[PDB]
Amino acid sequence: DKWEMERTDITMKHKLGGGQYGEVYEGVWKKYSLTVAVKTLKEDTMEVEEFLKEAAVMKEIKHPNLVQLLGVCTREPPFYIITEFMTYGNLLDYLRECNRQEVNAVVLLYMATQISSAMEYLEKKNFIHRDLAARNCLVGENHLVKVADFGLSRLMTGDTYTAPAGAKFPIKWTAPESLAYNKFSIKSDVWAFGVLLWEIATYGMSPYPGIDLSQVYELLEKDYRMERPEGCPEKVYELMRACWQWNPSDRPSFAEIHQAFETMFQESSISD
Ligand SMILES: Cn1c(=O)c(-c2c(Cl)cccc2Cl)cc2cnc(Nc3cccc(CO)c3)nc21
Repeated sequence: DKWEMERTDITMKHKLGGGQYGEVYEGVWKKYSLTVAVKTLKEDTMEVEEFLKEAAVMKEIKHPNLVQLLGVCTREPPFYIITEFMTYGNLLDYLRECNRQEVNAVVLLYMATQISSAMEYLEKKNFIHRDLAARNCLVGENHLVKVADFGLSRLMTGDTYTAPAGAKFPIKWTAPESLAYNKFSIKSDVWAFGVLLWEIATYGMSPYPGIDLSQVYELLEKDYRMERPEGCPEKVYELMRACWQWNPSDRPSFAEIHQAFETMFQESSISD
């Protein structure tokens, strides 16, 4: 296993995420004097075999906008998943604390384009992300954004899977078919992407402000959708609305979404 490395090849420096991502640390890959991120399996939380499968999936991921795997420690506990380290943390906190004069309109477009590229890649590689949201996107220097990939599941593109009963998902980012029947497909990620676009346009505001979680589904079925955020370009809002079509088959593919954003980003750049 060319990915396998000895636990002693890495040294832990600081704990990360405040615990919101589980047991994650900022470490050092000694040989290369390289700062890395290290995820360890939190006993009594996720099942070991599922943890190891995520590691297996990451070995197959190679895209500029998906967190890159660097190595794994799977022989014996503690199990480790080592990846590149993103300097600025998650996109949600980044947007909430940034200088909006720097992180302006073209930058928001740039970030959406990068995320859509990552999702287009997953769509082509038979993967879905179980929780696409700003909280799971990481930021690096120069507004580089990479989608975290620990939450990836193997699912043939176009197919649907049914989650266990009692499964708890982020209601405000969850597609209708998931809320009602626990059904998920790549189109469910498209719906989530629309909510993510809203998070970006509002610089990290919470979705459906003030709306009780228990009534989100009842509102969605009657065609209620979040309003266009102040400052949000019409074309981008139109894409959000397309992502939120009730019928999953009516939602655009990430290939189409990425093309749309790439075009807007180019035209916007040509207006330098
Ligand atoms: C929190 N987190 C992860 O869970 C993974 C990761 C791992 Cl270790 C294994 C598998 C999949 C992933 Cl996405 C990679 C990763 C890379 N960079 C960062 N940077 C980061 C996070 C929080 C705060 C700050 C700033 O102090 C900087 N945080 C990261």
